[PDB]
Amino acid sequence: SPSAQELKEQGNRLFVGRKYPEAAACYGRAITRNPLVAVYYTNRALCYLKMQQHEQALADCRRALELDGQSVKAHFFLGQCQLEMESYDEAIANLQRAYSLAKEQRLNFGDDIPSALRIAKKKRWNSIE
Amino acid sequence: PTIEEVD
Repeated sequence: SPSAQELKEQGNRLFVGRKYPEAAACYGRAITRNPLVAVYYTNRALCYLKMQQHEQALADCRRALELDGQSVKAHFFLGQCQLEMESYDEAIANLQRAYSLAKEQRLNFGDDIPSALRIAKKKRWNSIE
Repeated sequence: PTIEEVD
């Protein structure tokens, strides 16, 4: 019987191997063991985004955020999800929030978040046209 | 150091 962290790492390894439904199931089993861990939900939310399941991804972001209001990835995955759903204004504010939080937490993702922000703003602008 | 990655 695997542990919650064992299942999370198995999920992680499947994700890296691009096996998104398999990984999402592993995170589910992690959650069964310990439902109070934000990273299990943010990890699965990223699976759902890769699986085109935005509503599920949205729901997992909300579960994570209720556990950890400071989660940079929960805000970033939420904004990415909203971006693909064409909720442009919400998407940008959540990407901006992820940026502020990471800066506050001295987390280094290089130019990733500003890069995603430009992409999101470019898309909203092009969409307006 | 990559944002779109699992933890």
